[PDB]
Amino acid sequence: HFKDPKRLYCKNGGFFLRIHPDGRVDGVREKSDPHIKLQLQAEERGVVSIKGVSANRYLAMKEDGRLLASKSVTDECFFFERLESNNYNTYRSRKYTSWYVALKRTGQYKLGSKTGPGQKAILFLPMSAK
Amino acid sequence: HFKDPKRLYCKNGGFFLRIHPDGRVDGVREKSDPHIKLQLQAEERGVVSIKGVSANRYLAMKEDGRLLASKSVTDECFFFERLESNNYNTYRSRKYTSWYVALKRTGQYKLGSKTGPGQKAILFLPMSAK
Amino acid sequence: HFKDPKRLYCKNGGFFLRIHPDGRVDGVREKSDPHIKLQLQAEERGVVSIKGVSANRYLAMKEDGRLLASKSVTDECFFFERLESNNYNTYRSRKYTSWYVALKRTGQYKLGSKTGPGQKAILFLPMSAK
Amino acid sequence: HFKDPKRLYCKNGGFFLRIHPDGRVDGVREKSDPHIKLQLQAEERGVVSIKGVSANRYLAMKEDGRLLASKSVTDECFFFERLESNNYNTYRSRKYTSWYVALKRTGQYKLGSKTGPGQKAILFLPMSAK
Amino acid sequence: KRAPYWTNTEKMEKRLHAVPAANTVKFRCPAGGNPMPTMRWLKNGKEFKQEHRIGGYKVRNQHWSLIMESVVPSDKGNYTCVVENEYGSINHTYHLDVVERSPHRPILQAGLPANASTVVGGDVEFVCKVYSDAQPHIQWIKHVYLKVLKAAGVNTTDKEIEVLYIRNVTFEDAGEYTCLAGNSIGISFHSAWLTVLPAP
Amino acid sequence: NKRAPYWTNTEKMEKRLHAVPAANTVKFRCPAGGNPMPTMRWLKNGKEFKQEHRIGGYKVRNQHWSLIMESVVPSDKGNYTCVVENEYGSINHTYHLDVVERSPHRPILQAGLPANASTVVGDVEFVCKVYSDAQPHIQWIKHYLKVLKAAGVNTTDKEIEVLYIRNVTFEDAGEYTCLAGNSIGISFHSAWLTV
Amino acid sequence: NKRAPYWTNTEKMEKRLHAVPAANTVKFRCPAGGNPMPTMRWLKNGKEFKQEHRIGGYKVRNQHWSLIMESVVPSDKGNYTCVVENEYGSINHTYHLDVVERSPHRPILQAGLPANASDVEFVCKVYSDAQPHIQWIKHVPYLKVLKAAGVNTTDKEIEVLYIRNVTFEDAGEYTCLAGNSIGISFHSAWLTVL
Amino acid sequence: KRAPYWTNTEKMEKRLHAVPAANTVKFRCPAGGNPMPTMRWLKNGKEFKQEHRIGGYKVRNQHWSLIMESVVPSDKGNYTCVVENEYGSINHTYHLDVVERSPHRPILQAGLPANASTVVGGDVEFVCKVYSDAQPHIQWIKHVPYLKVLKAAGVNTTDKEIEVLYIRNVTFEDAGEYTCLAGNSIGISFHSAWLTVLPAP
Repeated sequence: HFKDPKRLYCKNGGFFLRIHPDGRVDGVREKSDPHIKLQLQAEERGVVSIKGVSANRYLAMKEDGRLLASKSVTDECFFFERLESNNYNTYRSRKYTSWYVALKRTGQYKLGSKTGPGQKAILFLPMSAK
Repeated sequence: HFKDPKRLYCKNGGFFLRIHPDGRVDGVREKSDPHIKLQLQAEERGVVSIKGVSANRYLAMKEDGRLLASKSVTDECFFFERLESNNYNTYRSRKYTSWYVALKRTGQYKLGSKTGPGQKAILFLPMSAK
Repeated sequence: HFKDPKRLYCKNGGFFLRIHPDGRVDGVREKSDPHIKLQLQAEERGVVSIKGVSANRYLAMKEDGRLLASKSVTDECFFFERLESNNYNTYRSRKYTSWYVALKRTGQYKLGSKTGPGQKAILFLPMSAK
Repeated sequence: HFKDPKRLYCKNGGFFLRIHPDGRVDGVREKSDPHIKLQLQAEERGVVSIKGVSANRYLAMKEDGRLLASKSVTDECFFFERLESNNYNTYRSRKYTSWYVALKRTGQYKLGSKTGPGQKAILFLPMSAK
Repeated sequence: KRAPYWTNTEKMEKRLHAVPAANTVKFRCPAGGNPMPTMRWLKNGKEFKQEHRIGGYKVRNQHWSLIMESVVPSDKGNYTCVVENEYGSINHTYHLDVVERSPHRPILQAGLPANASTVVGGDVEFVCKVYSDAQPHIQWIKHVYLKVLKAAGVNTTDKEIEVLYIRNVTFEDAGEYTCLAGNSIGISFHSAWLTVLPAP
Repeated sequence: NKRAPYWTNTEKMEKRLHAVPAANTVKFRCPAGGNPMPTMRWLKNGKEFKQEHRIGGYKVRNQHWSLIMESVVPSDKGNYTCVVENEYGSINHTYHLDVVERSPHRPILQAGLPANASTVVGDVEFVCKVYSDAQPHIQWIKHYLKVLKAAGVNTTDKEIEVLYIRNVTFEDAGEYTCLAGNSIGISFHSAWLTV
Repeated sequence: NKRAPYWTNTEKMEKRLHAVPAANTVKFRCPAGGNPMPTMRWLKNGKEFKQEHRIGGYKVRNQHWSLIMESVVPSDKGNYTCVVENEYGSINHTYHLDVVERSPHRPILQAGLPANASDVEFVCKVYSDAQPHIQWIKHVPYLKVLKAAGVNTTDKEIEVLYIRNVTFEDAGEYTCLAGNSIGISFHSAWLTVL
Repeated sequence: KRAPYWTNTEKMEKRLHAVPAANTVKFRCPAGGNPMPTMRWLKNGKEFKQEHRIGGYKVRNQHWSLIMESVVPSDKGNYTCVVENEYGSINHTYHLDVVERSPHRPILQAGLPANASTVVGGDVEFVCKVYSDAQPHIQWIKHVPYLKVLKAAGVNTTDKEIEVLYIRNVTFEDAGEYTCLAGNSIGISFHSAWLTVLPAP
């Protein structure tokens, strides 16, 4: 069901996208973490906003390519959602149209400026929030 | 099964692509016609040749955009096959990369030079040869 | 082979530098003309003299920038030869150090005083005399 | 391949330019040293930055003409690269436009202020990083 | 005053409607007449009732149309519109066919090809089983850096492309073999290993 | 020197949970060293993993200390353990596998919804039921089009599938459409309001 | 208003022979007019020109009535014909292409020449694209020019140095030096007088 | 009377001689001794013969040198000088490496980038393939001559992904001529392609 919250699993390292109460963004492997339960919502065809249920904040990508979670919705909080031929999802900034939401093998996010269409760091698999 | 012969039904008017023994190409509504049974075969990824089983000839598009069926395979007998978002198939010439195989509301083929991506004349639905 | 005679093809219009028996200098497109077979010879590092084999005369540039072919060698018959980054050759007067051997789009030579380093009229391609 | 890392061999004494983890710069003869593997990258036409792969630092020339390797890229980390007529390469500071990257017969770098276009200390030959 | 008549035969010329599963289908029979004729729709020559299909159907008298949403294979059949008034009755018949599409890259059977082993001089085979809607292109590759052993096409039909034979094997033949299948959507491939042993 | 088994590359073993889309190939690895050369065995849910345990079985490449399963399906979900041993020791590691089915289709709506409605001069509703893998965007349109309501941050999916119209006027009569779209395509069903 | 095809700019078509250096891009044009709009086809040596006829194929911009070939090589040499037509006529024009490889290196000499000697001669073999200047020098660095190329000493016989009735004074190092605008190269040999 | 000895170690300190192809190479081992010691040169520890390379080599006893003209990649190896007399024998070893240089401006693969066509809202890419000895600088340009730089190589945009340009969700405004331009100290090269954007249904 599309309206149900989800966890976003990153193929790179197997980390779940996490949004902390104070707005920090990273990844973690513990499926039990309460800060990985996310709520996606379409703003227009193929474009979504990603909100951390616990932190009550919205994922966003800044001008320098850094990721953070905002209390209020801004134009840096919307991403083109695409189901790739490999069956994984990608999230591309509608503002900075060349950068992708991504995680590093370490578990720390990856600068949007360092992302590309063929990278393993931009591939996510939406999963149920149990 | 992809290896089985098929009929190519055109959304425009509902005609089945037909390849006559003498090499003429048109469309007809009679599902019983022995010259609508076709055999598709991939030459390379996403590229196919279309052969009329009865006529024992290969579909081809000439330089002027006319359609005909050749006894022997030439570079004008290969087409990019694509499943469109609307769930219909399209066949685009690998040689004259802007023209599509298409039929007119009359049942006569349509000059490749007069075809376009949004036209109803280029939409086909592969069907079982019974 | 550097010691072999050559034709000097001008990029401007595609004319072959021609040296007439009476000393006149112009360009022509007929590769068969017997007066375009030239003999280059270095006098010192990077400096050459250009002699019309048939006319038995040496190319020269006068004080007013006019081109002509002399029976005997003078100080106006030597040119700095340079292979430009674009892979064409240029011939600059060792006497009047700012003027280049050049041909006009019409086929008539171009006054040395009206030449410049970025012009198409000064670019030549040495070719075999068959 | 230009994208591949390289060793920069100095004709003067035959030392490979070395960039230590702590930022010191010198030369060494041992082709096995892990700190001679460098990565060149063009910033603009004919201008490059030179980075020690191991040290993860960028070569730079200070105002007094001393050489060192910085953690972060600054305006003192860019050099004009030129292939000389002798077929060796030279690296000239884009900031202090008269000084060259160079090594002394001893294996220690040479102050940029003491370098010149005809010296043996500024001639380098790019070689494969095996 | 006049009997019923079609006001737009152009929109009725397409008799056979073949459409992809899950789409909406609309049949029309624009008519005129005085008094205004009534309209009724039949499925396979009999009254078409709402309970005849999941979700029933919709009719817009103003447009003389019959609408069926999210069609499925079982909707295949004949649909007839009957229009009439005191001076006449006329009908027209449409034929509906539904085709299920699969927008996936080629799918291969798990376990194939299978690893194989033999002594120098023996014979071996590698089997592959492919499924795809969009025409797939199959080829066999040896990992040497790749080397194409065989590939589908006009001169190498799909009838025998799924099996690769290798006779009188040498130690050089040992290695990883891959069956690779691709269509316009994507690529899929399964690999197996060939082990060649000494030969007494 | 003679020694018990040991992992030769823990980096490639850190990812414990392997969540993958259905139809893909999965590969688990447990690079090991030891003298003598240790043997390797794989367990599924703590028990011997046999070829007949799944359609098409599995493949093992001892040279790479790997277990390979092609074309995974939901039923493959579970734990996979590698056990490595020799005369001086025995060690193991466990991976968890999860399979997710992806659906590359445009949004699909339930047939019959919304349904036609008839009122008078005082309430009505139009319901819509959508299904989609890729996040769908839903809006309600009145037929020249006029957007009555559209999904977004300020109008969540929780209540976007039902359209309420109270104290209707004759002007409200007309065709209403529920339109759903995702990156692949668009779908829509319409109903009529009679006043 | 209805008319057969015709060239709209013969000026840009006058240059029939296109001689260009290897690795450059070449563009042929045949600006045309006509009603209805005429079609265009390009032939290589009088036959259909196909993409597989050269590495990387070619590009055609109908809007500019042009044929484009990037990074040309010697094998591209030949004739290229543009054929333009409609229901009222057909016309064509032919271009000839020639490619020349340029070598931006200083003069290169054959290894082993000149050779040591113990009448005598010293031979030298030079290769160069840019015209090279050759001279023979004796090491007496104190140097002495024995002979040098020029109008009065042609390249035909400049590569061989003859020394007759030698004296003990002739013994020494002889050098063949070749230079062009890019650089200088030289090989030396020794003369031993017993 | 004494065993052989080097008379100038300074000129022998440079052990590795890496030189560009086509150059002349000279190895020296200035020696002294009484009686005058003899000199022999070895290639990879074995007698070096004239037929071991095209054009052989030259030796000037007076300068204790070995000379090889117009070197090529195959000349790579070790060259040892052995000097001796009745009271001793000493040796020194040099290592030779040859590198071929290419003084040309950047060269691009014919046919790339390739023309592309798509419907409004589609995705597209332009590929470029560059070759160069001197470090090349690559950038992608859109012709809007009024030019607009879409992407350029540098420390923040490495060469690893600079040869491919991606453009998603294209608009009619994106239509036009795209150029991959590569330049080095010697010169500039560039290939262009056209993007055609068609209307939606």
